[PDB]
Amino acid sequence: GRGAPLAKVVFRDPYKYRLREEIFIANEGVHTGQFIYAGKKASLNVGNVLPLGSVPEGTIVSNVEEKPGDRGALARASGNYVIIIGHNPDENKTRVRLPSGAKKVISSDARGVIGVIAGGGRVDKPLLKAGRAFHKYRLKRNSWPKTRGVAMNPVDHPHGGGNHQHIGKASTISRGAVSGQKAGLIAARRTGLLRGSQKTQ
Amino acid sequence: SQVFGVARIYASFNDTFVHVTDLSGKETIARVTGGMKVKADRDESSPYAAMLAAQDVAAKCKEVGITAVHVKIRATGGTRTKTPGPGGQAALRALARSGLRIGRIEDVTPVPSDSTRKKGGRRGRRL
Amino acid sequence: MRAKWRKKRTRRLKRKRRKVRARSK
Amino acid sequence: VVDPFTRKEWFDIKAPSTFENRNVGKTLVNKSTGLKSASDALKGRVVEVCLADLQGSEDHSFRKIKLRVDEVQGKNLLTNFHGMDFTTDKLRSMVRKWQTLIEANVTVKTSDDYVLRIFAIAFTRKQANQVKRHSYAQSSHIRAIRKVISEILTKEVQGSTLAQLTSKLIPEVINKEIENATKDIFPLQNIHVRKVKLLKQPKFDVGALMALHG
Amino acid sequence: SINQKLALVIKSGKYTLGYKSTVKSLRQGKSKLIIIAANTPVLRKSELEYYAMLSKTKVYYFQGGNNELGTAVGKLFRVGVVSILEAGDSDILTTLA
Amino acid sequence: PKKRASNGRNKKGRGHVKPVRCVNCSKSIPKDKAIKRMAIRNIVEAAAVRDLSEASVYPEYALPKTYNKLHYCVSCAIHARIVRVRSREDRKNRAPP
Amino acid sequence: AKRTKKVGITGKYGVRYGSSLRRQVKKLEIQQHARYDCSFCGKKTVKRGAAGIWTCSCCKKTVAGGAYTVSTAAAATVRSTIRRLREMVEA
RNA sequence: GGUGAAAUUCUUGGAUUUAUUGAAGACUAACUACUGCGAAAGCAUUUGCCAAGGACGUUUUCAUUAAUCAAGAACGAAAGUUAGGGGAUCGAAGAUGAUCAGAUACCGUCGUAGUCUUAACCAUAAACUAUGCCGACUAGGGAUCGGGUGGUGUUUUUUUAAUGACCCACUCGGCACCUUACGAGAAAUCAAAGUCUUUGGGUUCUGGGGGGAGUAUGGUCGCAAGGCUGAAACUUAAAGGAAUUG
Ligand SMILES: [Mg+2]
Ligand SMILES: [Mg+2]
Ligand SMILES: [Mg+2]
Ligand SMILES: [Mg+2]
Ligand SMILES: [Mg+2]
Ligand SMILES: [Mg+2]
Ligand SMILES: [Mg+2]
Ligand SMILES: [Mg+2]
Ligand SMILES: [Mg+2]
Ligand SMILES: [Mg+2]
Ligand SMILES: [Mg+2]
Ligand SMILES: [Mg+2]
Ligand SMILES: [Mg+2]
Ligand SMILES: [Mg+2]
Ligand SMILES: [Mg+2]
Ligand SMILES: [Mg+2]
Ligand SMILES: [Mg+2]
Ligand SMILES: [Mg+2]
Ligand SMILES: [Mg+2]
Ligand SMILES: [Mg+2]
Ligand SMILES: [Mg+2]
Ligand SMILES: [Mg+2]
Ligand SMILES: [Mg+2]
Ligand SMILES: [Zn+2]
Ligand SMILES: [Zn+2]
Repeated sequence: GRGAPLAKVVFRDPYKYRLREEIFIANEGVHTGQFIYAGKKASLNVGNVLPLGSVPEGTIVSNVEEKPGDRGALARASGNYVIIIGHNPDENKTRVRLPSGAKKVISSDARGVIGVIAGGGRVDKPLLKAGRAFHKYRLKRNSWPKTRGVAMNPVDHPHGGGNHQHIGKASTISRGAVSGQKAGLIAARRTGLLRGSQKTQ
Repeated sequence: SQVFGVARIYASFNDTFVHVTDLSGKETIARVTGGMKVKADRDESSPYAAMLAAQDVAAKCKEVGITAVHVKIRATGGTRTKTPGPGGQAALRALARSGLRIGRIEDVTPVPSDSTRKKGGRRGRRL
Repeated sequence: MRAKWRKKRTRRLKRKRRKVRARSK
Repeated sequence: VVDPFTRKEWFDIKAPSTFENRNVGKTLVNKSTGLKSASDALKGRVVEVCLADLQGSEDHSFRKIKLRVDEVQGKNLLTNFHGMDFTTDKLRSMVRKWQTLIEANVTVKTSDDYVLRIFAIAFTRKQANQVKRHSYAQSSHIRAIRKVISEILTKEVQGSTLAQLTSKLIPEVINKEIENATKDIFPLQNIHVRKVKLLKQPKFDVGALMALHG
Repeated sequence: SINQKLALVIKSGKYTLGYKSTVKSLRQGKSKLIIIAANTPVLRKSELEYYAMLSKTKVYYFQGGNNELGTAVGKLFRVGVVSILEAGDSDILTTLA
Repeated sequence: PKKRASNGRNKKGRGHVKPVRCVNCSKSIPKDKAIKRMAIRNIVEAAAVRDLSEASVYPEYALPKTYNKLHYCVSCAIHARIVRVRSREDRKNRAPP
Repeated sequence: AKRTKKVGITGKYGVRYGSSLRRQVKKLEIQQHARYDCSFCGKKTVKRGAAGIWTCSCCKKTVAGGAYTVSTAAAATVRSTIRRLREMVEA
């Protein structure tokens, strides 16, 4: 139920004689046998893990931390990555752009892994039949298929009932709504078909 | 003898700028435009106004400190009409005659290695 | 009429007959 | 009821070494207050005086010079090198029809690791007796001259800093060596270094700066 | 070129192709050059290199892959190493390489 | 019929030359058919030259022109600038003044 | 002896789902089943097995890849971009 | 700000202007020309790489291997279509400001698709020189582009050369211009559109009064838009071309 493959990477325990194996999301191009380096003072190659402070701008990294140590939070879905778009060294913040478009700033100590996450392209190919979605959500969570609330009776849902199917009122629901009410377009600040280049500036 | 500011006279059509700055540029001093010293829109570039504005500007230049100044006259340009406007002439004219000093003046009309498609489309602004 | 606006006249004209015939294939 | 004229702290601009008048100009600031000070915020601006105005002689009216403010010490702010340009009028005059143009450039690092790009311009010339009304080099000609200009420009930079390069460009020696190696290929006229830009400086280092001063 | 050189060697000299049989050649100190394909794994690379230094034999690090090495010696298969046994008229042994 | 050997204007061994934009209406028009004119004129003007040198520093200074190539579109070239319209013979004549 | 005219592998779906989708699947499907050149051992023996996973028959290395193709447009451009940036920090 | 003049529009959010950096994508100004190259579309920053090519030189090689071509095929501006990416600019659509009797426009603002690129399509332009290709012959001139041969030419100085650039005569092969008329033509004009009632070097292709109409129909190609092939009935005395006078 994950898009991108994992990568099992074993390390020596600096303190005990033993191998300690970690689980990574595999960046594209990484491979069995490959040597992976992790540390401030380490080298800028696909597969390694370096603190956003130590890589030049335009570096491309995956599985990055929001706070240093949290062992990776941003950009883990197949195909996603982040780009360092600036640094402010007196404060050691570093500024990234996340897959969404949003640009956060985080500790230059927050770590990331050089590259992009693998199995990208996954969503370009049609699911084609209900069975393929079926097995898709089967290994995720019981969220499929989805009855339209407008096919329900009133007991069931804001949209239920009436002698033809129809929402009956604006399906744009305030943030200040209350559970039992938030179905539809929640807190929608605009609505309708999007025309013209999206792309945040 | 003097103290050296920078003139920078932007003379496009429908308006003329004059405003002196510190030789470095970061710090300005005084401005005023043709649209400032007459009222009728149509007459916002014309010399007789570019005078009356280059007049006010000559004042402040001395009513603060700057004795002298080299000019860098400029037109619209970019992907546009590269020619000096009507009232940059009147400016230069009526600012050497005012009471300041001139010396070493060039043109900073932006002229690209050409590109960025001109406005008006293939058939031009036709009428 | 301009030659080409007439070329465009009968382009349309054909699309319509092209349609109306399909109606009955 | 203010008029920022009653307030603006004032200042005078000095130039650096290899020139005529180190005294250059004056400037406006804004009183050095605790928090937001006349100091650190600006100063480091840059000024564009013609080096003829900066070297006396007038065989120099073109060739623009950019002086950036690097340091400051009470009513005295020194300036150093930041680049050179050309007067737009001189340029649009060397470029006459009926003759082949040639331009050439290279990015490069001096000693004091200031990195920069210098440009070169040159045009063909007719020679005294040339009947044909235009004179054009022959492309294979152009690549040659360009190459050499590049071999000659790369040498001169990475002599000790712009400091010597500054010293180098002002007498425009580079121009003649160009013409020197060149006339083995094809005539030519004008031949200048035209433009030079600055794009990478090393660390501040109050030392080397305060060696062009005293 | 270098291929051009190698070309000469093929159509006039003596050689051998492949990992086992250039070691026969290194052990018998019969090799004059061994040429090493880019993507040949380091272990093999490192091993030949050791073999070669013990036998005082220079080693060319052919910067193409073993697919194209095989084509450089004009075979429709692929070689990870070549051993020059004699350079027929080719100067590879005493040119740049 | 055909009313010019140059057809529009002056391309005989090509096929295509890039267009340029009219310095007036911004109309596109091939660079060869284009109608051009160097606009070299001082930075000053008529009487401004006298009240220049006076209030300037330096002796005499220099005086520079502006230099900007002008491209019209025929219609614009005709409507105002160089054009008149020439007789059937006076047409042929390409000598400028 | 040309068996189909344009469905190809996509003939398994017969008439269903609409040409336009059958088309798009057929693309990524071809991608997704092909034998690829192995960077490492030079034989063409890389086949898929679950999205992102590209492992070499003989020779036995596995590589993270795209979901239906070994190397992804971006993956590659990223590769070169890092390489560029890497080399910027030792010169 | 924008204009013939305005207005819609932007302005405590310091607009416009200035100044120091930075980003993105387009484009290649000036030099650019009666100048180059390509089968045609078309091609203008540097550098490396990659294979290609005409002209020229040639006391080299082969020896009729060639000319031109239904079918068939390669490329094919712009827009347009499919799937990514890109999306600075300009900007079909649309919405607006104005003008107007009206104004679905022209002018002004916003600006979707587009514009760029990859992988596939489409196959059309006044895709023009409105002018098939190969061969022969017929007439004057000065320029120029590329190659070449000649010269006790000019300039570069060093010590004189070597060179390089320039000069002059010739020669092939280019893009073109000029003057002619042997000649041609309905003329305009044309060194081919000439060497034709004194009508034959070879070869391909198209037209046969105007509309109807590139319409209908079939076939075929295309995702589509559309491409190619392509009639009739019926109507009609003209339509048309060059030149002249008004
Ligand atoms: Mg369920
Ligand atoms: Mg449902
Ligand atoms: Mg649903
Ligand atoms: Mg029900
Ligand atoms: Mg309810
Ligand atoms: Mg409700
Ligand atoms: Mg309901
Ligand atoms: Mg409904
Ligand atoms: Mg008009
Ligand atoms: Mg029906
Ligand atoms: Mg007529
Ligand atoms: Mg007419
Ligand atoms: Mg054409
Ligand atoms: Mg250019
Ligand atoms: Mg047939
Ligand atoms: Mg756009
Ligand atoms: Mg409209
Ligand atoms: Mg209206
Ligand atoms: Mg409309
Ligand atoms: Mg056609
Ligand atoms: Mg034409
Ligand atoms: Mg002749
Ligand atoms: Mg009919
Ligand atoms: Zn025009
Ligand atoms: Zn393998």
